[PDB]
Amino acid sequence: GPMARSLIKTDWSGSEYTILGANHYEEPNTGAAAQFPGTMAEDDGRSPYIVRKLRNSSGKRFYVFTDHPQQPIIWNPHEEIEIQFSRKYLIAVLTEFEADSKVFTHFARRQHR
Ligand SMILES: [Mg+2]
Ligand SMILES: [Mg+2]
Repeated sequence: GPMARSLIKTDWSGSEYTILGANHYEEPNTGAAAQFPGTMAEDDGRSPYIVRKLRNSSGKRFYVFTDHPQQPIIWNPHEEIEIQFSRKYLIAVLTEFEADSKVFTHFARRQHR
């Protein structure tokens, strides 16, 4: 795939998890099959976050985790939202069911193994 992608799909204990990097890029209006199109970030050093404005280009409803403990946010099909990726992690964990944010820690640990 192109270098611009930063996206992993994996199965864990019977459910699928999408791990989205804060540096994922798919150009809006790409002719390729797109999943999370949107421009590159707001990167303000005064902020503990990097913000990405992305569209969910699918028929999936996601619960999105960027830290733990946290209540997830909900990302419906075709909607454009701003995700606040934490500078600590620079990933978001996406699931199609309401998981507990402890799932985030599982992937955060694995990122640096
Ligand atoms: Mg890449
Ligand atoms: Mg925390």
